[PDB]
Amino acid sequence: KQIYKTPPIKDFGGFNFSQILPDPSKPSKRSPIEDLLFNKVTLQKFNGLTVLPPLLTDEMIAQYTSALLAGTITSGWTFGAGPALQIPFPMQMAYRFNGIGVTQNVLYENQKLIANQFNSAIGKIQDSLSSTPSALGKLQDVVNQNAQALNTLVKQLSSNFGAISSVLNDILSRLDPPEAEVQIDRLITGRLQSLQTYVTQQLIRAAEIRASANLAAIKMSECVLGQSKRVDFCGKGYHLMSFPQSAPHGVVFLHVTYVPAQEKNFTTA
Amino acid sequence: SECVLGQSKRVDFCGKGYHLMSFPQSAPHGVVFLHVTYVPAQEKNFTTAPAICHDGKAHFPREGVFVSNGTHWFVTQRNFYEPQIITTHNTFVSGNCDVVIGIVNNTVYDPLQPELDSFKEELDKYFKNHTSP
Amino acid sequence: KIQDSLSSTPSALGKLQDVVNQNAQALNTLVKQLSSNFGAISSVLNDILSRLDPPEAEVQIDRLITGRLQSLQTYVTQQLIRAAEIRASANLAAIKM
Amino acid sequence: VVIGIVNNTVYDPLQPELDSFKEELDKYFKNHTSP
Amino acid sequence: SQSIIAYTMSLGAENSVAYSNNSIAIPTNFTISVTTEILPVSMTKTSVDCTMYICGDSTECSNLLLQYGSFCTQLNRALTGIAVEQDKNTQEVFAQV
Ligand SMILES: *[C@@H]1O[C@H](CO)[C@@H](O[C@@H]2O[C@H](CO)[C@@H](O[C@H]3O[C@H](CO)[C@@H](O)[C@H](O)[C@@H]3O)[C@H](O)[C@H]2NC(C)=O)[C@H](O)[C@H]1NC(C)=O
Ligand SMILES: *[C@@H]1O[C@H](CO)[C@@H](O[C@@H]2O[C@H](CO)[C@@H](O[C@H]3O[C@H](CO)[C@@H](O)[C@H](O)[C@@H]3O)[C@H](O)[C@H]2NC(C)=O)[C@H](O)[C@H]1NC(C)=O
Ligand SMILES: *[C@@H]1O[C@H](CO)[C@@H](O[C@@H]2O[C@H](CO)[C@@H](O[C@H]3O[C@H](CO)[C@@H](O)[C@H](O)[C@@H]3O)[C@H](O)[C@H]2NC(C)=O)[C@H](O)[C@H]1NC(C)=O
Ligand SMILES: *[C@@H]1O[C@H](CO)[C@@H](O[C@@H]2O[C@H](CO)[C@@H](O[C@H]3O[C@H](CO)[C@@H](O)[C@H](O)[C@@H]3O)[C@H](O)[C@H]2NC(C)=O)[C@H](O)[C@H]1NC(C)=O
Ligand SMILES: *[C@@H]1O[C@H](CO[C@@H]2O[C@@H](C)[C@@H](O)[C@@H](O)[C@@H]2O)[C@@H](O[C@@H]2O[C@H](CO)[C@@H](O)[C@H](O)[C@H]2NC(C)=O)[C@H](O)[C@H]1NC(C)=O
Ligand SMILES: *[C@@H]1O[C@H](CO[C@@H]2O[C@@H](C)[C@@H](O)[C@@H](O)[C@@H]2O)[C@@H](O[C@@H]2O[C@H](CO)[C@@H](O)[C@H](O)[C@H]2NC(C)=O)[C@H](O)[C@H]1NC(C)=O
Ligand SMILES: *[C@@H]1O[C@H](CO)[C@@H](O)[C@H](O)[C@H]1NC(C)=O
Ligand SMILES: *[C@@H]1O[C@H](CO)[C@@H](O)[C@H](O)[C@H]1NC(C)=O
Ligand SMILES: *[C@@H]1O[C@H](CO)[C@@H](O)[C@H](O)[C@H]1NC(C)=O
Ligand SMILES: *[C@@H]1O[C@H](CO)[C@@H](O)[C@H](O)[C@H]1NC(C)=O
Repeated sequence: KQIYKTPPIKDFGGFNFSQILPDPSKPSKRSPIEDLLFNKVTLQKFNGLTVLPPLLTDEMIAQYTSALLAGTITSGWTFGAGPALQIPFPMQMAYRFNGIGVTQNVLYENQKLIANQFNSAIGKIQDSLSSTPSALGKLQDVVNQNAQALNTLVKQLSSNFGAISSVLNDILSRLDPPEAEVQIDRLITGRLQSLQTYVTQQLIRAAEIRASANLAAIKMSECVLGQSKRVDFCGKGYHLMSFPQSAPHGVVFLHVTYVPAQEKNFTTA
Repeated sequence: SECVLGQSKRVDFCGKGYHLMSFPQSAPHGVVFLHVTYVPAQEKNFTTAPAICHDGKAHFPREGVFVSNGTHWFVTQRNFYEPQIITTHNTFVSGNCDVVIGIVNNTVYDPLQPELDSFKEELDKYFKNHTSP
Repeated sequence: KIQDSLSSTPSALGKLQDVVNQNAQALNTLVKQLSSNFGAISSVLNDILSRLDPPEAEVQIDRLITGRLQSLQTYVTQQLIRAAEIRASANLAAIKM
Repeated sequence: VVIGIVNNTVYDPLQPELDSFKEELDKYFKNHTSP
Repeated sequence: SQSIIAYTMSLGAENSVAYSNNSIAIPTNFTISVTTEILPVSMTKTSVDCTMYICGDSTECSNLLLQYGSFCTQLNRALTGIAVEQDKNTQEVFAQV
């Protein structure tokens, strides 16, 4: 309910966030990865089929996501639970390591290496998103389903449904007021059945879109605003933190996870 | 199940903030919960340091964070102000002081140190007394 | 004890038995629906084709076409709803795993 | 009662702190016997 | 003095924060607050007699209805399933002890 604003200084102890924090040069406060997201996604009226505009505009959604990101990177998890309290980033990350059960001296002994690995990982996902297009199928599919349903609904007006002509003006112009009634009933029944089918499918689709938005809400609350102990919930492996990013008709998370790498055999008691 | 029969660590699940407990209540065709939550209220700015180097070694807090008002250094809980004297039980030693970026100079006290100093003074007094007879 | 208990009563696995039985019952009713007249003079298309001249034969077929199309739509809608609950249980199972 | 316990010594951080004090006390006693 | 106005909605009260690399804020006092939450658990049971509704107390309309197969049986089964599900919901939510 408060829009925290990022500090002008970018001294985070070596960590680099330029690729997730919005860039003022663009007319909209849209980050670079966000721009890749909207570029990948490729987002009737005459028959009464109208489309309405959303209440929350894309700029306001960007304002929300930027406020969330700034609050996280400045204050840890406190801003979701109470009054926001500032804390150094090099201490917040040590708090996360204490959370995952690794003692805090590791950060103070490996800060530069961890920062370099973090930045390299961000660069890797930058490249992966700029390269592959099969990632955004989970959104392109919903767009395609909606377009296909509307297209078939339009196309349905061309069928006879048992009448002598598919055009309401032709039949009304060729037949008098008496026998036209027989042909006009079949058209009404057929088109009414088509509308019923379309509405029912829309009801089911909307229910699933809502179930996904509720899962997304729980993930946001439990991953971004704090640290989650659940296994394989906020990304595979040992969780540290997360970053939300907007996208057309959706949201994209960048889970940051800790994974052990190099083991050795020992003798125990 | 997750709120009434126990305590849930999930953020913003059993009420907004730091959860403590809950109460169910009946209603027509439904249920109503009375979430009871803890929220911090009044904050103050302080000066901090990631580690403390006293005998050429880096000390780190076992529990709490290093805090100072400008003249003396203490450890405090995360969510409530409660200063305490820097002692051995509060800190654990690991590594050297060079790798810690932003380490801050200060002394570190040992609670065993004055207990041993009291016995040393008693022993010195006893030694001095032993020369009297 | 668990092995003995599972080997004793059959009321435990009703959760999976119902998943089988609902599908079997629905498809069985779908088959049964082919025997109704739906307002026609016969339930067998071959007979309506063999009898009558080409024009009227098709008219009776339409009554049959409308009825059977309605039956198919009903079956498909019920399947869509059932699939959603099976997937909701599958998501719960994945989270528990 | 524990299965597979393995023999080894267990060390004390207080033990050398008292051992150094005991050695200092012994040296002080030796010094005190000198005059 | 009252009129309909139009304005760009405010996202919220703007609040800048003072980040620094060596300062922390630690709370010294707290409040205990209690907040309510409301969830529906069930809805009213309802059963509709198919033949009564469609052909109230008329033998001719009953006979004409008999041509349409098992639609009435399907509707009765569906509504009975909903009715049982409601009691299942109340049992699950409340009977935990
Ligand atoms: C944080 O990461 C940023 C993303 O990599 C990085 O910005 C990048 O900086 C380099 C070097 O300044 C730019 O590379 C270009 O730099 C100059 C610009 O005139 C050219 O002469 C070079 O030949 C090269 O083309 C990247 O373009 C730039 N990338 C982006 C997205 O801005 C920051 O420098 C990093 N900051 C810190 C403090 O680590
Ligand atoms: C920062 O916190 C320090 C510890 O809380 C505090 O030092 C303490 O200051 C008080 C005085 O306010 C001292 O109390 C003693 O003061 C006089 C000194 O002669 C005595 O006569 C009194 O009876 C009383 O014992 C504490 O002894 C002292 N403690 C320590 C460890 O130094 C600082 O004053 C605080 N500074 C700021 C700027 O807040
Ligand atoms: C906190 O106490 C530390 C312990 O003394 C102190 O470290 C000391 O720092 C000085 C200043 O550099 C060193 O003095 C040496 O400096 C250079 C080495 O780069 C030499 O050329 C000089 O001749 C001189 O020998 C001390 O050696 C060093 N002491 C130890 C034990 O390492 C910190 O500086 C203190 N904290 C602050 C903020 O000053
Ligand atoms: C680690 O140290 C243990 C402590 O000494 C030691 O236990 C000792 O084991 C020997 C071997 O059995 C015992 O010796 C006695 O064994 C039987 C008793 O069952 C008698 O018939 C023998 O004549 C002999 O007296 C010691 O008594 C026993 N020590 C104690 C204090 O009970 C372990 O064996 C050591 N670990 C390993 C791997 O050897
Ligand atoms: C850890 O050791 C296993 C094998 O156990 C070893 O057994 C002895 C030889 C001795 O060295 C013990 O201390 C060891 O614990 C390794 O598993 C083997 O790996 C090799 C390939 O590296 C493979 O050919 C073998 O088939 C593996 N063993 C089996 C039983 O399949 C394992 O690689 C060691 N871990 C590391 C990190 O080196
Ligand atoms: C905690 O500090 C912030 C800002 O830091 C302060 O900066 C100097 C003025 C100096 O006093 C430092 O020791 C402080 O830490 C305070 O936020 C400011 O609040 C005042 C009014 O309360 C407001 O006019 C300023 O604009 C605020 N600063 C910014 C950057 O917006 C904050 O109030 C301090 N907390 C407490 C409890 O006093
Ligand atoms: C904090 O940043 C200032 C510059 O803004 C720098 O001079 C100082 O060394 C930094 N301190 C730490 C502990 O990083
Ligand atoms: C010194 O030792 C004697 C015993 O030898 C004892 O009686 C006396 O109280 C001691 N004096 C002091 C000051 O401890
Ligand atoms: C481990 O197994 C070996 C045999 O494979 C046995 O000799 C030994 O006692 C066992 N040790 C433990 C601690 O179980
Ligand atoms: C022994 O005691 C005397 C006290 O007269 C002191 O001057 C001297 O330094 C002591 N020697 C040692 C080695 O402690």
